[PDB]
Amino acid sequence: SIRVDGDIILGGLFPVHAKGERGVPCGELKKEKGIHRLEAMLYAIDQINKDPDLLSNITLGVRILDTCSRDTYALEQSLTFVQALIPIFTKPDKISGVIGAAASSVSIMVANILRLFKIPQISYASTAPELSDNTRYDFFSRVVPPDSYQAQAMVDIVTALGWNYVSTLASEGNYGESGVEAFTQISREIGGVCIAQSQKIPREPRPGEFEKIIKRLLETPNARAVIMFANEDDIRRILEAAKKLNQSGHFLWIGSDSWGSKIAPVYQQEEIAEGAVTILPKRASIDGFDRYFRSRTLANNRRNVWFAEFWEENFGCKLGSHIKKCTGLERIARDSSYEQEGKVQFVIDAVYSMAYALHNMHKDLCPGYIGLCPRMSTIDGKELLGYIRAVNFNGSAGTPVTFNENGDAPGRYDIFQYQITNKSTEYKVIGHWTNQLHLKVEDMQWAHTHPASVCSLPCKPGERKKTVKGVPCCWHCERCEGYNYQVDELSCELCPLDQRPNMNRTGCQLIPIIKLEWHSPWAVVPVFVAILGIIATTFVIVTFVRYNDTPIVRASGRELSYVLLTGIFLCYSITFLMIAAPDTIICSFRRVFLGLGMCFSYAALLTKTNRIHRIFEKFISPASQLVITFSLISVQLLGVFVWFVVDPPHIIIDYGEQRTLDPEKARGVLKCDISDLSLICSLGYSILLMVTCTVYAIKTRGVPETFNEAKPIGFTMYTTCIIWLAFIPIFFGTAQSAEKMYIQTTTLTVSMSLSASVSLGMLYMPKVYII
Amino acid sequence: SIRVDGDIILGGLFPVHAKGERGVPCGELKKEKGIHRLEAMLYAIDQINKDPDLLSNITLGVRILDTCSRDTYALEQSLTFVQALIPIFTKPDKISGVIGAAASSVSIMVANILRLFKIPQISYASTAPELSDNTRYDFFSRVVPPDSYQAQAMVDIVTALGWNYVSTLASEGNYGESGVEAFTQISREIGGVCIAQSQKIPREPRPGEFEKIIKRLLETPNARAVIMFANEDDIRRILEAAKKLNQSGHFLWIGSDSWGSKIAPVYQQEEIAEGAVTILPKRASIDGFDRYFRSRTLANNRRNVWFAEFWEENFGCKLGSHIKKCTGLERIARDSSYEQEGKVQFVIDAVYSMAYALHNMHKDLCPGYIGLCPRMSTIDGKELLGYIRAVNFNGSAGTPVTFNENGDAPGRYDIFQYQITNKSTEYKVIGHWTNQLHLKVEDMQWAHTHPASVCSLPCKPGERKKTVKGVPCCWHCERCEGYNYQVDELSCELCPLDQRPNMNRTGCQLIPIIKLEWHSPWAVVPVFVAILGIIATTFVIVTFVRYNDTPIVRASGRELSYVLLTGIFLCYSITFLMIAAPDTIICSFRRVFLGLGMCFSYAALLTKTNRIHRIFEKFISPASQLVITFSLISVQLLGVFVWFVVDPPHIIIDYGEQRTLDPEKARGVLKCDISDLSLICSLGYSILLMVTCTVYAIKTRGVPETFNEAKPIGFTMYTTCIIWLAFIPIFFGTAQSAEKMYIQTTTLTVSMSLSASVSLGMLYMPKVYII
Repeated sequence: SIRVDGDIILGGLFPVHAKGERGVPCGELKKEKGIHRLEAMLYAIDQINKDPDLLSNITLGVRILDTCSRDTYALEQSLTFVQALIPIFTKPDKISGVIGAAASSVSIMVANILRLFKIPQISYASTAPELSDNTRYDFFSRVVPPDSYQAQAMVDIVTALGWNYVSTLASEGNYGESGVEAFTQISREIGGVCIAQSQKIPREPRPGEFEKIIKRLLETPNARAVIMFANEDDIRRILEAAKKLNQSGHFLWIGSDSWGSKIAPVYQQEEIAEGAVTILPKRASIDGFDRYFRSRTLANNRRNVWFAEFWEENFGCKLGSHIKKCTGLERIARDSSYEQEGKVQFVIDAVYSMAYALHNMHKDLCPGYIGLCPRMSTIDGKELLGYIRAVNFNGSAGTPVTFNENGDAPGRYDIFQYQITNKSTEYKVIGHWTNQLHLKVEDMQWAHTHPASVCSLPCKPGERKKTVKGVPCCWHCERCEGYNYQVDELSCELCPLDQRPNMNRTGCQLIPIIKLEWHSPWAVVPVFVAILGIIATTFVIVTFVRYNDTPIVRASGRELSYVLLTGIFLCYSITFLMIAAPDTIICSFRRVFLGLGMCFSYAALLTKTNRIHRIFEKFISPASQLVITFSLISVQLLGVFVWFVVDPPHIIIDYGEQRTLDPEKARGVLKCDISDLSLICSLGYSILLMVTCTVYAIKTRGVPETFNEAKPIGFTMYTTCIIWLAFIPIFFGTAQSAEKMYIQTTTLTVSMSLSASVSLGMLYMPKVYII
Repeated sequence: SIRVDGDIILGGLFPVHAKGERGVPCGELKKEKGIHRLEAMLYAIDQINKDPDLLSNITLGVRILDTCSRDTYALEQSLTFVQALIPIFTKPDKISGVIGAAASSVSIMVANILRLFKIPQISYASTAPELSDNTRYDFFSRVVPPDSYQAQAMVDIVTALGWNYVSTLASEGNYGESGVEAFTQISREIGGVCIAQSQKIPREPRPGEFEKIIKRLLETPNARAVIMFANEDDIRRILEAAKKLNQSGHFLWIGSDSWGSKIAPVYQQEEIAEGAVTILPKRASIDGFDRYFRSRTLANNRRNVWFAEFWEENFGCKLGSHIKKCTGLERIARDSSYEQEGKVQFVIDAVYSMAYALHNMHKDLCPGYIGLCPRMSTIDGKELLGYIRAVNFNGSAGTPVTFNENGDAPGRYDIFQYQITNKSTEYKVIGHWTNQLHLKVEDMQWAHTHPASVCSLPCKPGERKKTVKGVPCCWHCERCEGYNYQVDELSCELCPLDQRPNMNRTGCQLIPIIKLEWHSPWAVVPVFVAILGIIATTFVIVTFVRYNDTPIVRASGRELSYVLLTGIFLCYSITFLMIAAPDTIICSFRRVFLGLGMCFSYAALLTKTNRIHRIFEKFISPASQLVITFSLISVQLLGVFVWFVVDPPHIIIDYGEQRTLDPEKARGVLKCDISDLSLICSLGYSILLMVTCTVYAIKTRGVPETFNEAKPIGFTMYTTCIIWLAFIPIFFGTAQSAEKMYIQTTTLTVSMSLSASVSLGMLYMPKVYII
């Protein structure tokens, strides 16, 4: 032990020597982690005791103890610490603070025993995340960052690159499992870092297991980022197996606190090490400690009680091989070489933080007094912890020191990379991590531009993306072709009527509209027939007007021929008017004229038959004109006057009409959708007028002393009966998806024309060449 | 300290003295919990050291220490325990076991320090449930049951009575809160113990808060069981406030480990204490310890180092009031009184269990050797704990001692009750709890038969019970009256057709069936008319058969009167046949006869008119008979031969018919549901036969040299036309919910009868009185 005297004595623990399996500490004196830390703590104390404005007139002393890398051995030392609480007796000293427990195993139960006695310790090389809970180590603190502040950094550098799908290797131990658990715990918080697999390697791998794990990694090829937490030999063996397995250019390694910047894990694996995101703890070097340690001799340091063994093992001298007492008076380079240990910037920080806490304590309790105080003759653990956990200052290497509520210092890492460069090896810094992510993506080279490890490639408008369940990371796209529009990016809902989905990138384009018009394959026949019919009717009217006084006319034509000719003309007017496009007016007049024409014709013939029969068994010319012009015509004139068949133009626009399935093509109609029942009622009224004339022509089939006109009346009525009987089933041939406007319209117009021709051609059109 | 020497030395801790607020233990020496336990441990040790078959040749020694009811003070003693691990030096002794830490606060951190050094302790008066986890007190054990083994008992006695709804009071401390949390944790596991409220009282109640809490308990009146966890004064004040508030006979108190059997919590509250389920720890008394403690003097016990103070405070003597050296040589009853402390049966048990564990250890490691062993010269903590936690033996008062995996002894409680008995007070045992529930419900008296605290009273068939959400304890019942049947206890689904829910306890009773039958208010008219009609027709046929040769007959009747009379008879046959119940056959023949009758009549009249007209402008009698019997009758004979109107009997059973809402009453019909369109077609055919006869009667309205029969033919046809024109809207008066079988049937039968009478009464029925 090193019993330095002081007004405020604070102790320490260091890993000097090693675990002695023989029941006694086996002589090692590692002297890299043991000596370089006692000397650093004593250097820090000597510097603090020589600063006029750090602790003022107060001085410090240190009781240093030696943990032999074991826990149970450290227990007796920890007990020795608390000896002022329980015959030339020596008054024992009261410890106010312990700096030690470098190994994380010693830290745990040393923290237990010290928290049972209210002593705030500040560890320097204990990074296990399990010491970050104020329920079993409430008095613990650490200047070194915990291992759970690195995984978060990884997440950041995972996110800032763009990756959303990674693997997670994990060695068997306390380091790898805790690191991977921390990474998974931070994963769920923000998402977007979906982990595909989670492998697990044993401490002692049985022959032939590495290939199995690597092929397990080859389950999902889309996960090309491996976030490893393993040891040097594990990294080497994984990389060698990957190289042998001929699966290069497929993996993007993500380092940890164990890959660092060493060239040892890849000696022949330089080819299969391209890409590294290894995260290493920020380092530094203390010139003052070097100037102290290199200027010590065997008669300048009696404080240290293990310095003879260090003067022996550093020079081979055994005092009492070579029995050389002095040799390297300067131990810098005379014998062997000097290499300041890495974790020498965290014991000076602990000592300085304790001193700063004590100084802050002295400035508040009893200000205005130099030296020791009646309110400061016994330090309290709770107050000292409160002052420790509120320090902010710049220490060695200009690094701020601060603690959280638990007492965990913030992390400060650097990030490296590994890639070929003109057949060589080089770990350039590609950024750092000090409370945030700092990157140098311009100085990055994945020897591919920028690779990625995203689960699902971005989707494309036209095929709907659905997010899978359990992990919002792998969206599956499914095609929803059909009669439907994409309301939003994903959902493709029903596309409204009159709006037909198209073949463009996205759209619902208007359905083309069709309708029979003047020029058409099924349009020449009725217009040709109708023009020929009006030519014939004009020829007939020319014959009748060129000779009217002639007695051949006096058999008719007094008041009947005018009406009958008007009806025959209106029938051809119907023939021309049915087929025209029913935009606004064409379909309005349709029913009115359709009635009136054949009404004139058939009512005239009916009254002619009735009057010839009655005179055979009031034929005055104006009387006959009155009884013809208003017998059945007035009925339809009143029907037109109060619209029953002629509704206001429906113009039912046929967006649907025949609902064409698989709407790659469809049709729309501009028909005037007056119901077929209107055709039924008009036809029925006309046939009702026809029935009486046909019957009364049947009855007088043979009549003497009568003109030759009486028989053709019957012949025309018979022919019209036949043509209408043939017509009506063709009307009942509608309601077929084939042609709703090509069958019915041609049928009706041809029937009308043929009836007009029969009534004309066979009745009074002949026997005119004579006149 | 008491330094007894032995081969295996095991130490102890006891509550001697009390907490000294002055920074020095204030002299109390309670001597009930301090002295009676050192003497008990030393008695146990002396007995074990005098048993030839417990530890054989090995002997035991004890180092006793004094915790002054504090934790921090106990720390120095605990450190003193471990002194063989760290100038006339004395070799120190190695402790193999610690019995102590009676106070639950000392137990915690003493367990911490001892588990840091692998020493198995066995506590005896520490019941806090927080010491039952093998993650911070892995080396702890206790012979006294934990406080979490009582709540479960309560649950059992809550369940075995039948209660499913209780309140939960909880004092402010470690006892009440832990007990209530344990009760709630056991509550969710099995359910059926739904807790209504959870109150909370402060350590120092502000004036006027007790009434507030008691009225909070009066929120839900259905929760009449109060499971209390409080302190003596809290129980007293709650009961006094309840008494004052005039809310007696409404609460069923449930005690705890703090109500016991004391008469102090209810001095004037005897009236408002009726009912108690107080659970107290099973007790006992040790005669050997009494014989030891009462036989000690001031010169018989130098072992104890606090026995002078006990000889002083137990007798007032101050040595050096009254300066009396000896006084009560026997301290049993000479001065003051003796009362063995309650927790004296749990230190002897701890010592005996440790001794048994050591004995078991000596029987397995190196058997066949008497004394100490080279394999037993250093006890191991893990093995000793394994042997401690596997002991089974009968100790003092015949109580088995055994530990769980944690090291918690099973609980053994007794249960009391408190009720008036002839104006007195008495705590009879009503059962016990030793690993199960044992009750004496026959010896229970709630001074009500057996009360209950169930949330919802049991429901009743007819009104469906629905379980509320969050707690399956308070079922709400809702009435589902209507057209629905209870498939199971709760759900009342749709009751099937033809099956009408009833007013019985539960059922769906068949709907009554109705149909017009022979006797009915709307049935006398048609049968009366029809019988009178057949009487008239018989009179007429008598007239015609009594005189046939008479020339008055020779105007008709050659081949026409027979057919016409047959038709008139069949019309009245229809009149009788329509109203009969259409069970199997009645509706089958209905259409056939309905046709045939009026067919005969009207076809006969039609052929008569046609033949009289034709002879006025082939009247051979057999020729006329042939042209009448087959003119229109053969048509219906072929129609009957190939059934078109007469379908196979439908007999559509009218389960629904008019679907009567609010089915407290309804109707069912047995109608033969031949569609009305069959009536339409029969009527249409008959009218078609009628039309020609009516027209040809119209045409010959006036005919010379013809018999007087020619005009009544026309008159009857006119009257029948009128009656049918009046009839058809009455047919179109159907499809009304009022009367589907009372309107149409009477209408049809009366129309048939009137038509028959008109054709008969006005045509050939007159002009017969002459003949």
